[PDB]
Amino acid sequence: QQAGTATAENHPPLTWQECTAPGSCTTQNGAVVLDANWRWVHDVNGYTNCYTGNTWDPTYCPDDETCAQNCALDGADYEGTYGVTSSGSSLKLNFVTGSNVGSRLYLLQDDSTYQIFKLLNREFSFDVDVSNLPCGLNGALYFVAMDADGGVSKYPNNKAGAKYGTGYCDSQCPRDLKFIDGEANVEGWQPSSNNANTGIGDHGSCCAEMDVWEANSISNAVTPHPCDTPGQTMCSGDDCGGTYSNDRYAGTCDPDGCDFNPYRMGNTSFYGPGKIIDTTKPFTVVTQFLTDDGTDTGTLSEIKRFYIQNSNVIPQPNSDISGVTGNSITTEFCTAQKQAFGDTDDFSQHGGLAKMGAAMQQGMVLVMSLWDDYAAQMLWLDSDYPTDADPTTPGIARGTCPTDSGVPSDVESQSPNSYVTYSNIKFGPINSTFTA
Ligand SMILES: *[C@@H]1O[C@H](CO)[C@@H](O[C@@H]2O[C@H](CO)[C@@H](O[C@@H]3O[C@H](CO)[C@@H](O)[C@H](O[C@H]4O[C@H](CO)[C@@H](O)[C@H](O)[C@@H]4O)[C@@H]3O)[C@H](O)[C@H]2NC(C)=O)[C@H](O)[C@H]1NC(C)=O
Ligand SMILES: *[C@@H]1O[C@H](CO)[C@@H](O[C@@H]2O[C@H](CO)[C@@H](O)[C@H](O)[C@H]2NC(C)=O)[C@H](O)[C@H]1NC(C)=O
Ligand SMILES: OC[C@H]1O[C@@H](O[C@H]2[C@H](O)[C@@H](O)[C@H](O)O[C@@H]2CO)[C@H](O)[C@@H](O)[C@@H]1O
Repeated sequence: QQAGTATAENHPPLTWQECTAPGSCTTQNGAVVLDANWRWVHDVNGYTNCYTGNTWDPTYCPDDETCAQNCALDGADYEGTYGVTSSGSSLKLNFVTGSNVGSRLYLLQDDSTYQIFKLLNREFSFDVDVSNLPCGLNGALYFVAMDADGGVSKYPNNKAGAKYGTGYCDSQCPRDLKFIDGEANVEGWQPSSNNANTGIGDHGSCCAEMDVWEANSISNAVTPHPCDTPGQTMCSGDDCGGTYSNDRYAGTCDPDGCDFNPYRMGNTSFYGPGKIIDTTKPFTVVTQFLTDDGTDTGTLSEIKRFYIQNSNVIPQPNSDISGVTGNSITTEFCTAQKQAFGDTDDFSQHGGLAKMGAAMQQGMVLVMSLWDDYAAQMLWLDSDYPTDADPTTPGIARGTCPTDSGVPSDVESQSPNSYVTYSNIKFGPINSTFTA
């Protein structure tokens, strides 16, 4: 894709902190950029649509390569069009703004380069306000093994780059992306039957994904997802796997992950409105990526979680599922959880924590987003899923929401002013970001 010129691009600023020891942090002057897929795609000459609703113009885009040459990703009016604002260390993402739904943003090191985090033997903390996230919404903060430059050095017809939010990948091998690897996705494009703005093409973009935070005011999950190749790679067709291929298990990434949602793990009192972590008020989420020998070059062995609210430091609750022990993600936990829930162990099939850790060693990009779910209504996060199962069977119940909740047309109509706000990002050695 070309770099658009109809609307100017300026990346909202966002501060965050690097910590060297508890209480000892310094400020980084970051910025964020909107993902390419939210942008208007305009022909470079006439400033007319290359993509309208969910179909492509056949003159500008007769094939994938020609489309990338003829079409540009426009700049973004972050607040006015996308409902994205920032102030200090805070980033607020609104749900519905005009015809726009949600957003996905990346943290930048500079105007052409995503910030790369090396998570092994480190800790990441942030504050979040999920009080205005009802059933069906997901404010997600997570890491993916994107290229720092958004693909530009590999793909000459990507002239837009990280400056325009190119290069996304995740463990779903997303095929909804209009541009992957310097080519459009017009060949094989199939408009979504239930989303006027989206479709699915033949190409998908795979990479490992560390879902630090997928949450609303009802439930949260922390979930690593390994891929056979840790970093970004293109897939084609059904063999992409992931949620929007015919068979989610046909590809090279684990679409399910090894998840810890305290409600799903048998403690419904822990997280939610008025609960031990009270989602009606902001709180701090700390995540630690421990290695087997406690050094930077060890193998990822354990992912731990702490919350801080009202200055009280609260560990993740223990699993209360028979057969599944502890409050952290480890190989043993993950093997046991899949067995107890009767879920296929795709996590182990794609290399588990060893392959997640390899992706972490490659470096990962921070993503902050807000979305609703045109495949499964977020029921996997906050309801009983699948909806035909007995909610008392271990693994089925994930939150309090009814099984008819989360339909996009309902939540976009009923909760347009919902939002998520992320703030006070801190990163550093284990125990450096909070009072351990
Ligand atoms: C859902 O998960 C939450 C979070 O883990 C869990 O709440 C925790 O419950 C335990 C047990 O009630 C609490 O631990 C006790 O806390 C009191 C007050 O601080 C202490 O006095 C207790 O100390 C005694 O017992 C300890 C062993 O448990 C001994 O080591 C100690 O020497 C004392 O004899 C004990 O630590 C804990 O504080 C809460 N945590 C929070 C944040 O509320 C809850 O039970 C889970 N709910 C369900 C339904 O499963
Ligand atoms: C990070 O801080 C934690 C909490 O103070 C340390 O873990 C405690 O370590 C002691 C000594 O082994 C144990 O007796 C406690 O049971 C631990 N508590 C918890 C909550 O795990 C931990 O060692 C620190 N990590 C590093 C690398 O310094
Ligand atoms: O595709 C929706 C959602 O699935 C999540 O995995 C589910 C899985 O679909 C379900 O079969 C299993 O029982 O539970 C897991 C965990 O909720 C996956 O984690 C999400 O990334 C994905 O968006």
